[PDB]
Amino acid sequence: MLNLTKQMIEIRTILNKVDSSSAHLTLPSIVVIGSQSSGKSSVLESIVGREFLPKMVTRRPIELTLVNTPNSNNVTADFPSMRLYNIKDFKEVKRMLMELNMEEPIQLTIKSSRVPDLSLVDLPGYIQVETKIRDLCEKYLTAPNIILAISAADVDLANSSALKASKAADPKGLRTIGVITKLDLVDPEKARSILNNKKYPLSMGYVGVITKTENTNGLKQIVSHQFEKAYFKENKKYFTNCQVSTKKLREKLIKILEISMSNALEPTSTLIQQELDDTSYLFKVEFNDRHLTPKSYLLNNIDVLKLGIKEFQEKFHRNELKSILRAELDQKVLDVLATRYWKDDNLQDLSSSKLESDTDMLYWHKKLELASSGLTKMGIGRLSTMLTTNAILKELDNILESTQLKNHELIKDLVSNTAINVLNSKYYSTADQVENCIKPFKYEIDLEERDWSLARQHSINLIKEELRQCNSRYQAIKNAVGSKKLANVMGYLENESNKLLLERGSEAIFLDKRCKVLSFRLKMLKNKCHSTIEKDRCPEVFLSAVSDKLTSTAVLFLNVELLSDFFYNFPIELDRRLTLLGDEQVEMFAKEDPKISRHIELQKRKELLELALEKIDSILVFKKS
Amino acid sequence: MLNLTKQMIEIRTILNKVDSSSAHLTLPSIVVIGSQSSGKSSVLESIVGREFLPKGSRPIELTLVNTPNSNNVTADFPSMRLYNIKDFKEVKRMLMELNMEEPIQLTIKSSRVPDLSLVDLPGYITKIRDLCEKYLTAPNIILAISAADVDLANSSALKASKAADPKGLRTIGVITKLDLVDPEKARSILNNKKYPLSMGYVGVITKTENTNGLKQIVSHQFEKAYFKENKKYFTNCQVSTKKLREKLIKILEISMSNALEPTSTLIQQELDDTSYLFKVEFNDRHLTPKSYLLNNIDVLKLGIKEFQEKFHRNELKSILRAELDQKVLDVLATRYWKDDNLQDLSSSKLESDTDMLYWHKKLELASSGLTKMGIGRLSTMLTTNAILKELDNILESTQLKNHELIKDLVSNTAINVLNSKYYSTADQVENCIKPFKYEIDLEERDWSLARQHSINLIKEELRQCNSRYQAIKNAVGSKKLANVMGYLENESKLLLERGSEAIFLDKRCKVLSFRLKMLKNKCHSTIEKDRCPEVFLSAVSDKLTSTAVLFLNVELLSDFFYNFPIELDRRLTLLGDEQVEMFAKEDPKISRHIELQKRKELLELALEKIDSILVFKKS
Amino acid sequence: MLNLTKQMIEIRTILNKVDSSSAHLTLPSIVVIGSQSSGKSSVLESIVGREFLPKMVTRRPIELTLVNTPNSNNVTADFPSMRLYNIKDFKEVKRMLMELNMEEPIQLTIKSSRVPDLSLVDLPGYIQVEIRDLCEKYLTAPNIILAISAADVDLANSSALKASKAADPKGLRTIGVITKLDLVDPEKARSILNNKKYPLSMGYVGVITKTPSGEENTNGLKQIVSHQFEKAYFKENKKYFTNCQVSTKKLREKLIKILEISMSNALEPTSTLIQQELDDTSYLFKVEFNDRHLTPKSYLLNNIDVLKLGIKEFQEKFHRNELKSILRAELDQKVLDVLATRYWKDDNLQDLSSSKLESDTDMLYWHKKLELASSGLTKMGIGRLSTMLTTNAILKELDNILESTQLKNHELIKDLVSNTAINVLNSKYYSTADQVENCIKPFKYEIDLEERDWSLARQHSINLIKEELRQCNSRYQAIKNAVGSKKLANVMGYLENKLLLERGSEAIFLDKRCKVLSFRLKMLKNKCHSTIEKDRCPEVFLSAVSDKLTSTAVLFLNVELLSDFFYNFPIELDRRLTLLGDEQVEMFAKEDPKISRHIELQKRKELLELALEKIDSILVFKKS
Ligand SMILES: Nc1nc2c(ncn2[C@@H]2O[C@H](COP(=O)(O)OP(=O)(O)O)[C@@H](O)[C@H]2O)c(=O)[nH]1
Ligand SMILES: Nc1nc2c(ncn2[C@@H]2O[C@H](COP(=O)(O)OP(=O)(O)O)[C@@H](O)[C@H]2O)c(=O)[nH]1
Ligand SMILES: Nc1nc2c(ncn2[C@@H]2O[C@H](COP(=O)(O)OP(=O)(O)O)[C@@H](O)[C@H]2O)c(=O)[nH]1
Repeated sequence: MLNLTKQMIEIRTILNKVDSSSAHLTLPSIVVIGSQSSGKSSVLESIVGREFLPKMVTRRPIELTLVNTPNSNNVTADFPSMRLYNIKDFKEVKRMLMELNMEEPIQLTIKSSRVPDLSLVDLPGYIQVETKIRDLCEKYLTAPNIILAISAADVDLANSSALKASKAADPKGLRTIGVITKLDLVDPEKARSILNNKKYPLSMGYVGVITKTENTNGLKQIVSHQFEKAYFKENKKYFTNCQVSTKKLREKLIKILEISMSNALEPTSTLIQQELDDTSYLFKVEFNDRHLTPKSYLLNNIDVLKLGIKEFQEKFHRNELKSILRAELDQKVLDVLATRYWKDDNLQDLSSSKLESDTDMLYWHKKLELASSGLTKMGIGRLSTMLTTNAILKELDNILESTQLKNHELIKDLVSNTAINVLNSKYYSTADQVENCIKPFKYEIDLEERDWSLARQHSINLIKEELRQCNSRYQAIKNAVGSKKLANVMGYLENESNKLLLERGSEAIFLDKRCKVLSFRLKMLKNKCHSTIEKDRCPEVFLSAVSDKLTSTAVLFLNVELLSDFFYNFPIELDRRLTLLGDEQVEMFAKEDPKISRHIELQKRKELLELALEKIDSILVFKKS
Repeated sequence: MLNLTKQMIEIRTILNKVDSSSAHLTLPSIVVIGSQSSGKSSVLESIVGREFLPKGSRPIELTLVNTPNSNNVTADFPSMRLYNIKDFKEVKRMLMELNMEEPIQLTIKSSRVPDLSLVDLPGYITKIRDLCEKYLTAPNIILAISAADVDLANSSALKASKAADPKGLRTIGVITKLDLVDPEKARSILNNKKYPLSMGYVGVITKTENTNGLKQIVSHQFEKAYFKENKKYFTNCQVSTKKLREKLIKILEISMSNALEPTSTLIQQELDDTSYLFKVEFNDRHLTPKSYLLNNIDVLKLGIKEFQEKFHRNELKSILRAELDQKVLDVLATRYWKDDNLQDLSSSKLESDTDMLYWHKKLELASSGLTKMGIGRLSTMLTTNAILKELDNILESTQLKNHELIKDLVSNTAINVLNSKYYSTADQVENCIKPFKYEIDLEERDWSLARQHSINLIKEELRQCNSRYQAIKNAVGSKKLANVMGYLENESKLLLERGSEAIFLDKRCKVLSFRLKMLKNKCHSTIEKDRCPEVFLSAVSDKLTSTAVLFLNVELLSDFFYNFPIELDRRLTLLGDEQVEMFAKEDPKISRHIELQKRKELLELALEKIDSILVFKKS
Repeated sequence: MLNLTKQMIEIRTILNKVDSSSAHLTLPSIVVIGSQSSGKSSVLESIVGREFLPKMVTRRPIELTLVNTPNSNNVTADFPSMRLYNIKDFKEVKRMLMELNMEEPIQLTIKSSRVPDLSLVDLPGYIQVEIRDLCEKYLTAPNIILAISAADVDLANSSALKASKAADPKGLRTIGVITKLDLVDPEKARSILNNKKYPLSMGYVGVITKTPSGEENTNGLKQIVSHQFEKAYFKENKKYFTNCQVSTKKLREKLIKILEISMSNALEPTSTLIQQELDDTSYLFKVEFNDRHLTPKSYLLNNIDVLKLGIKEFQEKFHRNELKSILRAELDQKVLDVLATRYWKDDNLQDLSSSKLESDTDMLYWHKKLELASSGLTKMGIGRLSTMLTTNAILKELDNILESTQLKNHELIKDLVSNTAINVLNSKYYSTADQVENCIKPFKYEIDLEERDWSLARQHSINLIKEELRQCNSRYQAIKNAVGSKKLANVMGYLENKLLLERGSEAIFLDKRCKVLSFRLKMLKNKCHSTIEKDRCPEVFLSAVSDKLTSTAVLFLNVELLSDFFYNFPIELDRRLTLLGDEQVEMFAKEDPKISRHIELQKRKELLELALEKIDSILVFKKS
C-alpha cells in the first residue's frame, strides 16, 4: 500500500505534452461540472485553501494541477504555458484568469504544503438543453475521468443541469461523485434525503458540504470551515449513513484518484509501448534512426555553403569578370552608336575618299569625342561595382540551391542579406576608386597597333551579331505578315506606292533601314579601319578600344576593393549573424523543411513517450510487489 | 482705535471648526453676490491684487491675512494643505478642478492684503435656495455687484439684498463699468432715494506671478484721476477702491466687535453643555486613541498568557482524541458495520486460514485507514482553529468587542504566526506517527483503558441512533410507520423517506448492540483478543494523540505563545495616525468621546480668546 | 565638360528661401505625375533605391532633393523644413510623410553615394485635371514633366499624358515613362513606346518596377531583386525592343542627362532675374535704411541703454521736493476729508466765533474733538499710500521714457521693462511702508508743532481753500453748460417739505457747505494767530501738520524705496535681458513693422547675393 498520485500526475502532464495522443486521456482527472451559482467555485477554492476563481460566464476550461510542496507554508501559483512562476499574490492570479477570457484549457498549477496532490478541470458555462459546448462534453466528460457534479440543494435534483449531464456522460454513476452544496439552506431532514437519493444513484456516493461566509484569505476558509463543522457536529444524528464536509470531499477525491489513476496504469503502459513501437519504426525507416540536433544541422549546412563560395572564389576573379563587364559595355557602345552615328543622314560620307579641311573634317572629329565621353563619363564606377555585386549575389543563389538550404527560405534570406551587407560596406570604396583610375581614358588614348587590331576584330564581330539580330527580326515580320503583304504596308507608310498591321509594318521599315546602315558599316570595318591614329574616325573600333581599356582597369580595382574583401569577410560575418540567432529562431529556421520538421517532431515525441513509459513501468513493477 | 479683526477672523475660523454650531455664523463676513458675467470676479481680484477666479481660465470662503515682510502674494488651502502658492496660475486651476453648499476654504497672505473674511457665492444667488438663507440672513455684511450696460433700476443682485434685508443697516452697495455711463446718472446712483443704506454706497471701475500684480496697477491707474477730474460730478460721495477697502475695514471692525458680546454668550452656553456631557457620560476621563489601542491590546496579550497556562496538557489531548473518535467511528462504519459476517468475528472459532485471514486483513486496512488518514495536518489544524476560537473568546470578553478592525488585525496576525509553523509541526507529527502505521504491540494497561473507552464510544453512538430512530416514531407513528417500513422490503413521499431512514437506524442499532455485548464480555485479553476493532482502533488513537500533542506544543504552541505577542506589537506600530483614529472611533461611545473632547478644546480656545479681547474692549 | 547639377540644385534651394520670388520658378525641377496605381511611387522608389512613400491618402506635394553624398553607403533621409536630419530608419520616413498628411511642398532630401544629384517634385495621385491648382503651377514654367503611364492602359486614356499636352503642346519638356511592361506583349510594348498620338522630343521609357517576391528594405536587396527581374525581361525580349528606351537604369540615366541640359540652359535667364531682383532689393534697402545692417540683439540692448539713460536723468532732478508735492496733493485731500468725516456735521461749529467757553465741559468737548481728528490723520495709513504712490509715480514716468525712445512700438519689451521695475519696487514695499509708520511715533500727538511752523500753516490753509474751491467750483460751472429751464428755487422747497429732482438734493447740500466754509474763512484769517493759546482752527493745524509728516515721509521713501530702485533697476534689467533667447529676441525685435521689414529685406539681400555669387561663377566657367 503506497500513494503515487504525485508521480502519476507527472506522467499525465508528460503525456499531455505529446502532440495529438489519446495517451494522457487514459490517465484520469477530476472534471468539475456545476450550474452557475451552485457553489462550484466555492467547493474548488475549499480544496486549494485560497481564492483565485473570478465570478463572468464561460471562463474557459482550467486544467488545475494541485501539487503538494514540502517547506512551503505559503500558497503559490504557476501558469507554465506563459512562463509565469511562484505567484504569491492570489488577487493577481484571479485577474489573470479574468484577462484570459477577453476552448483553450488554462494550464495553472497550485503549489503548497497544505494542498493534496490532485488534477482537476473547471468546466464553466453550462447547457440547459438550449456545438462548442458539445466538444467539451466529449473531451472532458468521457474517458476514465472522474466526474464531480456540483448540486446546490436549494434546487430539485431533477432540475440540476449538473446531475442531468452526469447521467448523460455516464450513466449508472460508476465514475461520478455528486457534491451537494448549500446544505445549510435546507433542513437536515431533506439534506439527508438528497444525499441518500434513489432517483440518481452513484457508485462513488454523495458528499454534503457548506461553503459560505494568506491572513485575509487564509483565515477566510478557516472561518468558513468553523461554521461548516459546527452545523455538522450539531446535526450529527440527522446525518446517519452520510458523507459530509469539505474535509471528507478532499478525503474522497484523494482516495478515488489514487484508485482511478493506478487502475489506468497498465492500460496506459500498453498504449504507450504501442505508440512508442510505431514511432520507433517511422524513425528507423524515414530517417534511419539518425538523431538530428537543429543548431548542429544549421551550422553544418552553413559550412557546405561556405565551401561552395571558396569553390566560386577559385574560378571567378579572372577574365570571367572582364567578360561580364565587357558584355555590358558592348551594349553601351551599341547605344552610343545609335544615339550618335547610326541615325545620322551622312553616315555613308565616312566610307568616301574626299574631305573638307574646316567644316566637315572637324564634324566627325567632334562627333567621335562626345560619343567617347558619353561612354567614359557614363558611370563605370557604379556600373562595374553594381554589376559584379549582382554577379556574386546571383552565384550565391545558385550555391544555396545546390545545397540542403534550398528548403530553408529564412536561412536563404539571412545568407543573401548578410552577403549584400558585406558587399555594400565596400560599394563607395570600389566605385569611387574605379572612376578615379578610369579618368585617363576620358580624354583620348595613346593606343598601340596591337590594341587597335584586337578592337577591330571585336567591332566586326559586334556589328556582325548586331546585324544578324536585325535581319532575323526583319524576317520575323516578313514571315508573320507575308513576304508580299509586307511590301504593301511598307510602301504605303513610306508613300512611294499605295491598324495592328501598320505597327508591324512601321517596325519592319526601321529594321529594313537599320540593316542597310549596319551593312555599309560592317563592310567598311572589314575593308578599311586598319590604321591606329590615322583611321581614328572608325567609331566601332575606337569605342571598343576605349571600353577594352576601361574593362581591364576596372576588373583590377574590383578585385582589390570588392572581390578579395568579400571572400575574406563574408564567412566571418555570416558566422557572427548565425550566433545572434536564439534557440527559438534556429528551431523555426530548421523546421522550414517539412522533412526536417517531421524529423524534429518525431524524436521530441519518442523521448517524451520514453520518459512516460519508464516512469509507468518502474511504478508497475513496484505495484506488482 | 485698535483693529483686532485679524484675531476676530481667527475666532470665526476656529468656530467654523466645531462639528455642529451657529457660533461662526454669529461672527460677520462680507458675503458677495454679483451679476453673472458682469464683473463679479474682477471686483474681488482687485481687493486681493491677483487673478484666481475660474470665471477666466462652490462658494469660496476667502480669508485675507496681513503678513509682515511678505512682499509677495501667497495662497493656502488648509483643507488640502500646500500652504504656499506663489504662482496664481495653479490657483486658477485649483478653483476649476475643485468645481467638478460646500465652502472652498482659501486663504490669501500678503502685506498689501487687509484683514478681512469674505464668501464668494457664484453668479445670481433645492441648492440655490439654501445659499440665499445660510450666508445673507445672518449678521454677516452683504455686498452687491452688477453691470452699467444692463438695466440699473432692475438689479437682481441688489434685489436679493433688499429681499434678505428690507430697510436695514448691514449692507454695502457697489456699481461697476462707470467708464461706459456719464458722470451725471452715476451721481444719483450713490445718494439714491430708492435703496438707502446706513453703512453707505460706493462707485468704482475695473477694466483691461506679478505680471498679474501689474495688471491691477494698470487698471487702477486707468481711472485713478478720473474721480479727480470730475469732483463736483461726485461730491458728498464715497469714491475709488482705496476708500471702498477703508470702508470694508472699518465696518467689519465694528460688525465683528458688535457680535463679540452675543458670541461669547453663545460659546459659553454651548461650552457649559459640552462640559456637562463630559462630566456625566465620560466623567472628565481623557481619551488618547493610540493609548486606548495599546492599553486594550495589553489586556488581550495578558488573556493569551492566562490561556497558555490553562491549555496544552490533557486539554489539547481531549480535542484531538475527540476528532480521532469520529474517525474511528467512520472507519468502523466503512469497514465493519456494513458487513453481514460481523457476528462470525465472535460466535465460533475461525477457520485454519481463510476466515482468520479476512478478519486479520480488515483490522490492517482499518489501522492504515486511521494512521495514514493525515494526522499531522489534522492535528496542526485542530489546534490552529482551537487558538483562533479561544482568541475570539478573549476578544469578546474585552473592550475590543466593539472594534472589528482591531479584532481582524489580531485574528490575522495570529493566523500568520500559526502559519509560520504549519509545515514543521504537521511534518514532525507525521514522522512520530509512522512507527504506529504497521505495529501490533502495547500492553494490557492501555488495552483495558482503551477497552473501557470503546464501550462508552459505542454506547453514546447507540444512544444517538436510538434517539433519532425513536424520534421518527413520534413524527409518523409507532404502528403507523412500522407498516410503512415493511412496504420497502417486499418491493426490493415524506414517510417513504422517513421509513427508509428508519430501516437503516433499526439494523444499525442492532449492529451496535451486538458489538457492545461483545466488547463487554468477550473483549478482554490484550494482543490475544486483537480482533475487537473498536478496542485496537482506540488503542492506536490513544498513542497517535499522546505522540502528536507533544510535538504540537514543541513546534506550534510554544512558538505561538512566544512570537504572537511580538508580531502583534510590531503590526500595531505600522498603523498610521489616520488608521489609529479610525480603529478606535469604530465604537460609537469612543467616537462620541473624541468628538466631544475635540469640541471642548476648540470651544475653550475660542472663549479664552473672545473673553480677553472683551476685557480690553471695555477699557 | 563638367556636370554641375549638384551646385545648380543648391542655387534652386536658395531661390526657394526668398519669400516673394519667381526666381526658383525659372530653375528646372523634374515634376512627376501619373494616375493612381500606375507605378508613380514605384518609379521614384527605384531611383531613390529605398521604399519611402507611405502606402497615406497622398495630400500635399513632396519637394524631393537628391544629394550624392560621397562615403555614405547607408541611405539617409533629412527633412530640412524642420529640425530633423540624418534619419537611418525609412519606416519613420514613411510614417513621417504619412503623419505630415494629417498646401506647401514637403521638403525631403535623400543622401547617398548611390543616389544621383536630382530635383524632383512628387505631385499627388490620379492627375485627372477634372482642383489641380498644384498641377497647373508645377507643370508650367521651365520644368520637366515626367508622365508616368501604365502599359496595361490605353495611351489615349492616360491622365499623365493628357495633362502633358495640356501644359506642353508638342513634347518639348516632357519625358514619357511607360510602366508595367510585363503586363503587355513585347511587340505591343514597342508599339506604345514608338507612339504617334502623343510623340515626345525628350522620348519614351519602358520600365518594370515589379516586386517579384525582414531587413530587405534596410539594404538595397528588394530593389536589386526588382531590377534583376526587369533586366532579365529586356535581355530576353531584346529582339522586340528595337529603337526603344527600356529599364529604370535608362530612365535614371535620362533624368540625370536631361536635367543637366535643362538646368544649365535655364541658368543664363535666371542670373538676369537674380541680378535684377538683387538690384531691386538693394535699392529699397538703400532708400529705407541707408544700407545700415541690423543685429536684433544689439538693437534691443542699444535702445535699453537709451531707456536706462532716462532713469538716471530722472533720478537726479525728480528727488528734491517734486515728489513731496505729489504727496502733499494726496495728503491735503485728507485734511479736507478729516473735517467732512467728523468736524463738518457739527451744529455747535458756529458758537466758536463768539470766543466764550466754560472751563468745566465746553473746553473739554473741543479738546477731544481735535484728539480724534489728530489721530484720524496720523493713524490714517500713509505707509501703503506713500509707498504705492511713489511706486505708481515711477511706473507712469517709465512709460513716458519708453514712448520717448524707439521702444514705443515694441510692447513685449515695454512689458519686460515695467515688469522688472514693479518687481524691484515690490522688493522694498513693506520695508518702506513700515518705515513711514515707524517715524510717525512721537508725531501721533501734537507736541512737535512750533511757532515758526505755524507761519506757513495759517497762509497755506487759506491758499488750500483758494486753488481747491476754485477748480472744484470750475466743475460746478460744468453743470450750466448743457441746459436751462430749471425752476429754480422752487425744486429745493417742495423737496425740503424726474431728472432735475436729483440736482435739487445736490443744491441743498452745497448751500449749507458754501456758508459753513465762508464763516470759517472770514474768521480763521483774523482769529487764530497764537500757537499754544489759539487751538480751535483745525484747517491751519492740520494742512501743515500733514506736510510736517510729509517732509519726514519723503526722507524714508528715498532711504528705502527710491535709492535702491535707481541702483538695482538697471542691474536687474540687464540680468532679465540676458535670459532672453536668440529666438525670443528676434520675435521681440520684429514687433515694429519697420524693424520686421528691415530684418526681412537684409535677409533677402543676403540670400540673393549668396545665390548670385554661385550663379555668376558657374556662368563664367560655362562661358569657357
Ligand atoms: N449559504 C450558502 N451559500 C453558498 C454555499 N456555497 C456557495 N455559496 C454561495 O453561492 C454563491 C455563488 O456561487 P459561487 O460560490 O460563486 O460558485 P459558482 O457556482 O461557481 O458560481 C456565492 O455567493 C457563495 O457564497 C453554501 O454552502 N451555503
Ligand atoms: N469696460 C469694463 N469692463 C468690465 C468692467 N468690469 C468687468 N468688466 C468685464 O466683465 C467681463 C466678464 O466679467 P468677469 O470680470 O470675468 O467677472 P464674472 O462676472 O465673475 O464673470 C470681462 O470681459 C470684463 O472686462 C469694467 O469696470 N469696465
Ligand atoms: N506587374 C507590375 N506591377 C507594378 C509595376 N510597377 C508597379 N507595380 C504595381 O503597381 C501597384 C500600384 O502602383 P504604385 O506604385 O502605387 O503607383 P501610384 O499609385 O501611381 O503611386 C503596386 O502594387 C505595384 O506593385 C510593374 O512595372 N509591373
